[PDB]
Amino acid sequence: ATAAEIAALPRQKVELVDPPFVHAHSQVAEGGPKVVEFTMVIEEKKIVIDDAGTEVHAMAFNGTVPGPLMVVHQDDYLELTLINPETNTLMHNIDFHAATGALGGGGLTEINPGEKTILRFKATKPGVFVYHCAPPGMVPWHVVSGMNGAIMVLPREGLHDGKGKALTYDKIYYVGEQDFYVPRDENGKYKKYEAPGDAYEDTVKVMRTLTPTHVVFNGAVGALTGDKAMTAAVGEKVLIVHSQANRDTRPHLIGGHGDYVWATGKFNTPPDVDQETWFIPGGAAGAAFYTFQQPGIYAYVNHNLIEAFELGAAAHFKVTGEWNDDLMTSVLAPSGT
Amino acid sequence: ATAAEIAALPRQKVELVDPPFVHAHSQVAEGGPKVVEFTMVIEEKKIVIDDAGTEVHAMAFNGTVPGPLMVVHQDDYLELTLINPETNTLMHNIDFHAATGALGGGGLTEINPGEKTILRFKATKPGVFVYHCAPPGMVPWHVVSGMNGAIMVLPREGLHDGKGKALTYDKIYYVGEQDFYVPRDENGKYKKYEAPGDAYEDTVKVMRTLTPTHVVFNGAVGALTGDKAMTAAVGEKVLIVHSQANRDTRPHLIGGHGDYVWATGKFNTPPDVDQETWFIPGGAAGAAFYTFQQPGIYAYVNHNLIEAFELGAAAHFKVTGEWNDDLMTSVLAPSG
Amino acid sequence: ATAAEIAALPRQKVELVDPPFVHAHSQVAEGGPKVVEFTMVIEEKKIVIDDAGTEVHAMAFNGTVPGPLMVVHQDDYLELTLINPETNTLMHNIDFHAATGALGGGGLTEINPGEKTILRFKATKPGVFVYHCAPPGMVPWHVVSGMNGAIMVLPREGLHDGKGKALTYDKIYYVGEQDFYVPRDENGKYKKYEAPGDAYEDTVKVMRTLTPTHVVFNGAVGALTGDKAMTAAVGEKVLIVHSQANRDTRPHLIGGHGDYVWATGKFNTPPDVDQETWFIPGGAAGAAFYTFQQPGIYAYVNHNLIEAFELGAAAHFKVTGEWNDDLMTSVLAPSG
Ligand SMILES: O=N[O-]
Ligand SMILES: [Cu+2]
Ligand SMILES: [Cu+2]
Ligand SMILES: [Cu+2]
Ligand SMILES: [Cu+]
Ligand SMILES: [Cu+]
Ligand SMILES: [Cu+]
Repeated sequence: ATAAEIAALPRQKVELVDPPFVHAHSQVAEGGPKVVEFTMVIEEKKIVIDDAGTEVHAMAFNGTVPGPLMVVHQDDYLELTLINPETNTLMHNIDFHAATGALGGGGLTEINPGEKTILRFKATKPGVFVYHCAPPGMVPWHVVSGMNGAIMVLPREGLHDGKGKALTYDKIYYVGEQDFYVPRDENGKYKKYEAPGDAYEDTVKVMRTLTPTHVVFNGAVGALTGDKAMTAAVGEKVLIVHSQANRDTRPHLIGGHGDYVWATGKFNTPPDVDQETWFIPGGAAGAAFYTFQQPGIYAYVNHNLIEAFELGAAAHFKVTGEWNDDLMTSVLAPSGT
Repeated sequence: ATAAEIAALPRQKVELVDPPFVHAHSQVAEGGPKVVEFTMVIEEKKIVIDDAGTEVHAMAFNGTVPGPLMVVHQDDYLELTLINPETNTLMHNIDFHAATGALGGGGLTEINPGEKTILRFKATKPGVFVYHCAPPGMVPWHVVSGMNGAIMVLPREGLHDGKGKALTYDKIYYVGEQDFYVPRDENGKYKKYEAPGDAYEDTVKVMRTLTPTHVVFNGAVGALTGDKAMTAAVGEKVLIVHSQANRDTRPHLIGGHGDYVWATGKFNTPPDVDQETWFIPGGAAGAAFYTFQQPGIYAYVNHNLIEAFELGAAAHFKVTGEWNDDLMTSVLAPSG
Repeated sequence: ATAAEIAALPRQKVELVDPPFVHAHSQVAEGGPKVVEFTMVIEEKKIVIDDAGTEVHAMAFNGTVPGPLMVVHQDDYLELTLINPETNTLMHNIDFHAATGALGGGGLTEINPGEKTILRFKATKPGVFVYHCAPPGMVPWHVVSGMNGAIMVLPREGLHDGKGKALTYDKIYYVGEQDFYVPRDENGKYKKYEAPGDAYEDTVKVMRTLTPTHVVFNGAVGALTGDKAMTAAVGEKVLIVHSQANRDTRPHLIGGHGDYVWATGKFNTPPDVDQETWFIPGGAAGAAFYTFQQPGIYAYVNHNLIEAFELGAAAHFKVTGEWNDDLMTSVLAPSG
């Protein structure tokens, strides 16, 4: 398309919502290509990542870890206004794995505190894709400080299974998984720091062990539990988008399955089916579609169970509806032999 | 099906066999849906896992690490009687990844020592699937103490390739891979404990390093080597089911291939073909189909070779038959 | 085929080239099956792997880490003359994951210093495959000393997508990724040794932590950058072959994609498409096909960004051509 033709396209401004929720969108594209406009302000902020009060100096797109999910359709243009407020201390940028050129956009979006930039790219390939900050020489430090999220580029005709049958979800959640590397003192207690820069050297030492201290969804241990548990109902079709910008994960819905899983995250690659546990390599997003069949509490985990239950990578679903004894029944409840 | 229809299905009791062997079954389903009944007794016991006398307080379905492979067909029911003898000291349960609801069955099967339970679930999806104990708040500890196994839910018409051609194995083995995290004292010597709970805190410390001290098949270093090597013959078709309930693995048959590999373990997902090394993520089972073409000793490994040859994740196959010089020949033997 | 049939086949001698370049070959097979002849001399040599002067005692096929890429076509025979010069100190061999029998050839190729051997195998399965040394009892040590490479067995009709459309590359590069385990002294300084055997005990200790000190392409931090940046132009189709003989990796072309990725490395397994980041398990090779659409510098990385940018797993592409503002444009350049 020419500059003139792109200029002639409809514009749509989107208001982002905080994960695990996803902004209003249509599964099947409404009309022809558009320039879909997003704005995000980067916040360097102290966050608490567990119930003990362990702090991280997060580097957060839109003030959240993960950054929010942006949704467009194939061959739309995503136009992001990225703002680095003067209250921040570091240069930041953005690399969209969905985009083509200039290191995903990073080469064109290097912004110092007090600066902004506007990047447009054509979303040529359908799928869920990681985005993350990547300042040359400081790349993993920004990413493992939480400066990453994902986008979804839906096919214009919405989702389909591997064999051309339409798949329409009732709801969608975005689970961003974060590996954190928090320095410890000689007693093994987590250290606190005044400014982000003060933590750098100690943090790099931990990073180099390739062993995170915390592995979390939505920025903290237990973030998606209690009144923040995800919800569904028997019969409800749910898409769960999962990303990990730095490190492998292996998602699993305890008590359920991934009926269709685009484990590579790319919609032109046919989904795996009937999955127990799927695999998303570091630097990617994936997506799983499931129709709930049983009510009750589910845990959604990274199925390295140490990572899930010791390090933090467990979320909950609360599911309403009628129990199905055909699918599962307690023939004899726990009772004396 | 209706209530009366479910109640009217035949019930069949099947006797289990210790891994890597698999109980007798038919690849193509015999008759209509059945309620297939299994019983397992949980054993808490000390096992030695290496050549240095290193002990683990194993928590073992049916007395083995891994627990045995249960085989049913799609749309059968699996009905397990799980027994926790009063001589045990921990509560246990079971989560079948093959099952739908109540955390895979874990929510319905929490049995204290001296208790038993019977769980039935419909095996709605074909594939190999992990099962494991998962007492809330102590999940990974039970799993990495060896309390895990797998099941196979065969398609009612048996296995097929990506094009619909039948794939019929002559034999099947179940390799359960176990990551262990054994505490050491400050001199590097592995510690021993009187009771399982005594090891809890020290073990969780090792677990949190995400670095197993041992990675083993069938519960110990060298368990599937030497006189306990698996066997085959040239021309024989072998299915190798492999599980890892907690941690990634990358199986490889040294000297062979995975001709067809359901790497995700699910039979409705078409198998990869001609595989050198396949990948099974922690929390899953996979299955590889191979026709042996050469005789001799094979090694079957997790192809992180440090895990295989330093930490214990190596098995052998002993294969009989005639050497095929077309496939491979020594044109010049090692010579000065 | 019979011995007589094989003896009648055309022979072709190949001259290997150092990675990431690949020796001259045809994508579509030229004529019927051939016996394709290769020779490699093993060099035990010191390599410097980072800008701190850190040394590894490399065990290098053809003097490089990784060893060179050998290219044949399906149902060709690969005939390798492998030489262990008297200047070396250890026994070596070679295991081809592409091969069938005798542990991939390792059982037939054990050569002491001063010995040579000739192995012929039939390349029956199309794909990219790891090869590596594997001396019994010292396997991971040789592999993590850099004694590994890969081969490509092309389909006789060259590459195709999942739907039979031809895929023809203009350029091919071979990236061998290496995990190294370098001992450190009490001050955290990397240790140096004056013979490979001297380093064994200390190196095994590091290996057992499963935590590499370095993860590198082509034997060193920054190897495939600057003078060794890989090159292309807008419109050019490039195949990137990537191997890792011991440890998982997750390749990613920063600024680009894998348009078609044989993530398992096997050409009869249909390629994934539009990949951001693909996954290659330890013990395997994979291949990605991409058509460049934008000029400029790309980084090609293992997308565990700590592994890429702290441990060394980062390469560059330098791509010439015209910028495409339709695909990407700076609407507002960084400004107050
Ligand atoms: O599927 N329970 O980890
Ligand atoms: Cu990236
Ligand atoms: Cu589980
Ligand atoms: Cu190998
Ligand atoms: Cu940043
Ligand atoms: Cu248990
Ligand atoms: Cu060697």
